[PDB]
Amino acid sequence: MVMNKQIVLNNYINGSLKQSDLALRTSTICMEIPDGCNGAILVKNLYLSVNPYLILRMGKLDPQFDSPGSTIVSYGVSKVLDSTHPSYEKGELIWGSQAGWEEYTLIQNPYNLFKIQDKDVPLSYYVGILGMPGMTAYAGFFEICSPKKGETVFVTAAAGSVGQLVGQFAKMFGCYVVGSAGSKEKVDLLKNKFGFDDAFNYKEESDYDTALKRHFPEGIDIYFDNVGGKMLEAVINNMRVHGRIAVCGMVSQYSLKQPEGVHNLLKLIPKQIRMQGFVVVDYYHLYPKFLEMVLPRIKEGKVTYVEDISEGLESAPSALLGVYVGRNVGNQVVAVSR
Amino acid sequence: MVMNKQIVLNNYINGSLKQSDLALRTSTICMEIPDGCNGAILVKNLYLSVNPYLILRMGKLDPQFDSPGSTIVSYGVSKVLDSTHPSYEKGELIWGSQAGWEEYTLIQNPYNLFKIQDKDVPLSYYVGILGMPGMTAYAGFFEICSPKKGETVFVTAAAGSVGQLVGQFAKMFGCYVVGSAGSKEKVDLLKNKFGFDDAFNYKEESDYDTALKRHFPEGIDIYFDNVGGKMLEAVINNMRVHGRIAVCGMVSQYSLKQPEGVHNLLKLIPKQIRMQGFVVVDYYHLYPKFLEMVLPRIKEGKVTYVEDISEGLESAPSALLGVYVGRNVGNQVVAVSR
Repeated sequence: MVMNKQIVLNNYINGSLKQSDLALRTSTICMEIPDGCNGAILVKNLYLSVNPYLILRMGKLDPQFDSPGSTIVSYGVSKVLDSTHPSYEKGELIWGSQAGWEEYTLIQNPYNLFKIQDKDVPLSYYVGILGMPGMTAYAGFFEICSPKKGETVFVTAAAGSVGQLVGQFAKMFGCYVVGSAGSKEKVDLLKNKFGFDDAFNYKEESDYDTALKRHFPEGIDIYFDNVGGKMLEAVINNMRVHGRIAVCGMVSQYSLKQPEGVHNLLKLIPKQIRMQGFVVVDYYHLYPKFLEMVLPRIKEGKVTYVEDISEGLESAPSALLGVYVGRNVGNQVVAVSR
Repeated sequence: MVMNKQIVLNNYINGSLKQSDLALRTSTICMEIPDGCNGAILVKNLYLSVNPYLILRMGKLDPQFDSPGSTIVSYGVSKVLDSTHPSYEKGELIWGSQAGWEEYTLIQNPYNLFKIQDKDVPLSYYVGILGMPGMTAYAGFFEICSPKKGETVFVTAAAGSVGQLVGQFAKMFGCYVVGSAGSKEKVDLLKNKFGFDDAFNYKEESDYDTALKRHFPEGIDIYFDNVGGKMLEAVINNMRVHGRIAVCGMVSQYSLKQPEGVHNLLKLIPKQIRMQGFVVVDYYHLYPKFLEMVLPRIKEGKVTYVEDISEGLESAPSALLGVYVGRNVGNQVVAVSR
């Protein structure tokens, strides 16, 4: 009864991303739920997330796998238009992992949806800090890395949707932190905006190992991995005993086949390194204690966050190549309406 | 006052082990402790352990590092001859990580020594099951891997000093287990002697990935890593979600420089793999609950174990190349006296 513009994929992304791999279509959708369909909500999407984890969802690996004609689904903000789930009614705002890259989405069995409880916060922050990215940074740091007071912490891609929060949580926790991003603009931004104890550009130093003792003569305890590759090789060579590595992303391998090899895995034994891959969805029962912790540190100016707004559905393809090659800054968020 | 024959190293072992790297010397030692030396024991060694972890101690890496003229020290059985530590007196037997590759060792500050409590068990088993190897297999399985009832378990080098126990503990725990060794004799031995649900030879199959779904069509949950290398690459490709990898050794890299690379580290995120390196010394406060668990399962024939005795101090160099190239079977133990 109303037209719905979807954004679909066109092939598994092994490497060399092309904008032709995203087919923008126009479909129909009824503005209310069909008969015999209880426990479902029809929503109008608003803001969608564009974080590196979606490129991993296109891997062509074994479960939860996204990838070509199927419609793209990820996190987003959506207004309930009609509902057969008594937890929701018209006009209510929510955010969850069931938002399609479309104007109107029919969610047939919502599970991890969280109520907006809107207050005065910008609505895009339930896609950034108050959504999956902030929940990812929180879960990856305190739950995985078991941080102790006054330990060395290091964050890759600290300009991304997750890293800019890992460093802020870690210094406010009470730890030495260093960040790494891929542009002069980001480095001093990461230095001036977030209070990072230090930062640098990883392609300025053509030798990762030399640059990591330049900032960590005492070794490193905690590593939040968003890049992987041979940067992960350099970290292991500098880890203190009983160090821990929370692996959230491996962006260096999204670009090309035959990913870079890691050869110093032997070091995991003599310095007893714990390395754990993780995804945010397994740590959603801790979102309450996450939010009430972030609640005060917002309006006192204690923490901050920034985005890269790209209004409209059509752009999303151009905004996805922005995070794929690293041209984006902060959090890539696309607006479909309002 | 009595001659003491030491065995020392000659160079860091990056690769290509040569027996010339072990210099057999003859030194002197007083048969009693010198004056002004409280809290020390002088011991006569008996049986020494020769497990793959000692080759790692020769790495040339950063702490606890063994390596060339310095005398080799590892686990062993020793009789207290004289003592200034009131916890020990003459004639008492113990075992710990402070046994030198010599006939008589002067231990100046014993810490992790454990009393023999001898009973009737063979004295070599406080170097095998009742010593570091059994404590390593126990700590690496139940503490690191958090095994649940009826999960898929896989053990590399299941003929080694540790793997032959990991599989026995795991099936008696209540789990499906598969082993991997490097000789026809070992495979059927591993099959007939230990009740392994299956086993194979890793160099019989010239493609590790193909052989691992041949035995695990359901995936793998737990991997006890004693080899590393590209066998670890194949395991990660077959791990179930939330799988865990306890890394005890990486023997494939002891042989050659430029160790084999692991490229599928990306898989750690979508299936949430926990990989942890570990050493036994950090889990010695659980040796009591280890021993009282093994206590019954010994003389009922429920568990077994085998060695590769090589009597005398002089051999130890020839016995060390046996585990370096894999020619040994079971547990390599050298006897220096009795």
